[PDB]
Amino acid sequence: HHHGSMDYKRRIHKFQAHFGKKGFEGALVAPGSNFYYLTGFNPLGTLERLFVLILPSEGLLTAIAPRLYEKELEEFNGEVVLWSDSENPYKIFATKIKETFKEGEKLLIDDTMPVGVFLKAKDIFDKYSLHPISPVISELREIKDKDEIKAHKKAAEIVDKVFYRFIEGKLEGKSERELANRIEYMIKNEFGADDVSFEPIVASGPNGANPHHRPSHRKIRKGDVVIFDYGAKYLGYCSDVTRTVVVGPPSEEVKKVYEIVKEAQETAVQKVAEGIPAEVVDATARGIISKYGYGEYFIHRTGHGLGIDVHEEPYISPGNKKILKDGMVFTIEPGIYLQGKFGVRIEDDVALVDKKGIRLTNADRELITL
Amino acid sequence: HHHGSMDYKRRIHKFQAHFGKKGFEGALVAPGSNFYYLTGFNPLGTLERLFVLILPSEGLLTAIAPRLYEKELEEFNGEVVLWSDSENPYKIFATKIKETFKEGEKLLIDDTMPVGVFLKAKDIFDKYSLHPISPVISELREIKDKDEIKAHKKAAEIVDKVFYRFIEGKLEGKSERELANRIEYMIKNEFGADDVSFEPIVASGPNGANPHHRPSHRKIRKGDVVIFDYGAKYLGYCSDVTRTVVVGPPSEEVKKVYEIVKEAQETAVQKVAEGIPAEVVDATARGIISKYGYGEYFIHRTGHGLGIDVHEEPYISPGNKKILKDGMVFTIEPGIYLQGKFGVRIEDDVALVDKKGIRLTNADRELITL
Repeated sequence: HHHGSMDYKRRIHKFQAHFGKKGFEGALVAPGSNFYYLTGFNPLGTLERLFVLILPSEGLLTAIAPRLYEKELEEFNGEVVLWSDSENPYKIFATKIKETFKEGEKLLIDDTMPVGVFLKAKDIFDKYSLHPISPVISELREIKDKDEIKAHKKAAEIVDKVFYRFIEGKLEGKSERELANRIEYMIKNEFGADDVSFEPIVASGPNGANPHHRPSHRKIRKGDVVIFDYGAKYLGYCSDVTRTVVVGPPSEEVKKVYEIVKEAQETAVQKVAEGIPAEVVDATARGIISKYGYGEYFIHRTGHGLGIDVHEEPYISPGNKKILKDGMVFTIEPGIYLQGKFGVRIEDDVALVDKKGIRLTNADRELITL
Repeated sequence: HHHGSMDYKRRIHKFQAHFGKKGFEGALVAPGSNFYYLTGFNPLGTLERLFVLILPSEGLLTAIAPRLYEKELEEFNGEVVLWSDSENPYKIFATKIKETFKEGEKLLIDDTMPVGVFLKAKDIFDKYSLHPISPVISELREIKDKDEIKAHKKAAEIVDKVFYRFIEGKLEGKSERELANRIEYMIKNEFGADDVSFEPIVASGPNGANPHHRPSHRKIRKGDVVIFDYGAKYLGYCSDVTRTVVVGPPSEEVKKVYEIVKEAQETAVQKVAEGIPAEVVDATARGIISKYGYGEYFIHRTGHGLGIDVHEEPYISPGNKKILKDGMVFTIEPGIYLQGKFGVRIEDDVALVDKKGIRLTNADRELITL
């Protein structure tokens, strides 16, 4: 059990034990993803306003924050140190550092801390050996607990329901922009839907050939293969689903390309188990697309991890030799992209639980005609 | 005339001349608002991926960017220096710095540059005297050119049209969350609407008493005073409109509170002229609310500047003695907030052009009953 929405204390300790083993005495966390990880909330718009968390080697956190964020920290299990605009926060921060960290020791610094804040606090930081937090904390975040996995599943359920309601309306004659905005709306009208993971991507026709396409003014017409890729956040955790359809009966190569991606995706997912290397899962979807002769058109990773961010560890990519372990959560999203013609991607979110890969997203993966 | 969508070259030069006078030899710009200012675009998701702009004292910009951002820089009038994942960008960055800046000279650093990038480049930065860019560049951004003022007006027009279509539907029985999401949608279905400035705020009933309220699950009912506050971006530039209504005939103190805010807002706007201090404009709306006895309930600045960000210079606040000048763009948004009862705010966007204050937003400012 734990008093927090999730178990933040168990993360703080795991983090402390972890950074302590690698030879660090403490960590400084700025608002962002790791702030969310350790506390469950994240403060917004702290431009050049000092909002920092000090994590000592033993004990709990201290927040030094602007007086204006008082209600956000009311129930914080730790030291809150408020500063008014008539005060110099960096004086307060120095005292805290000098009174906490020996001097000349190794500290971790949040990669997302603004340089602007770094500079004012140069007098303090000059005294220590500073290292990025990401190589340390990411080891923790890539292994999700049962509550996190439940947030992920919950975020995938919202996104599945959005798929079945969205394909029930008319898409013909409306634009990528308008459709993407219908999706956004629809996500935010599902119970439990925090917000979007990222702004919805709609790629129609030849536009679908570019993986990083941003939705344009192009109208959707009979003949288009139309890729939808969207996500939701649930308690801060992200889903990411891509499905691909057709307006009017599919023209023949469309059916073949699709079927190939369909087979590659579902077999890649089947490979997923504890103990197997990331690349071998990539090799599965890759081999299958290459075997049919399209290897030169599958132009990206099979997948990427999901979490508090949309892109995190682990990466299901050609090179990677990281063995997959229980708790890892990631996407399996192979695709085939034909310049000037069309594209097909199929994306599910997957979780490694009790040694085998579970599909968190489950929306119909067979080719629907519209 | 100018080749860019706006005049970026004239900003680079104004910036170079400005930072040069204050004794700096160059500036380093990370993706964000100032990047947009100087170039017209902004790259997204450059987590710990080095994407930096070097502005020397004379000449034009250099972009050092990830190979993956190639299309974004295709038409860049300057040096583009691409780096692959099989390359070390900080080696490339050192050479560029060593070959550009004398050493031991004063450089400007973007306040939004991540610390993570700062650290890898410590070998380089250790050699120079580093200062935040904001005190220098903000002097430029607070004075808008005619193209910028036109983006602002265009962003205010979209938001006015959203007001008249939104009050034509039923609000009763629907929640702050759902309404805020109807607004978001509606903004994005107007021609020219980039995106939102910020996510729409809907505050019904006693909820309206808190200025920084975030929309909740509370249903809107006959009897509520309902504040809507939303914005749009046009070519990257932001609007911000607040209007306030009532469901069913207003209950009497509601009419009085409103009328008072209505009078304060429009008179504050009338004060706006070149040559007058920011605080005196604040004193105008403040005095008027105090005169009727509500001074202790008007709990924030009259306004704040608008631009590429939603909050920038100038600030229409009690203390500020900055004289207002042509080109400044800002909000005039006084309010009265009654704990547990209700709130009323009226927000317009204003531009100082040819010595007098122009209202960019114009949606009906009188109390509508629903």
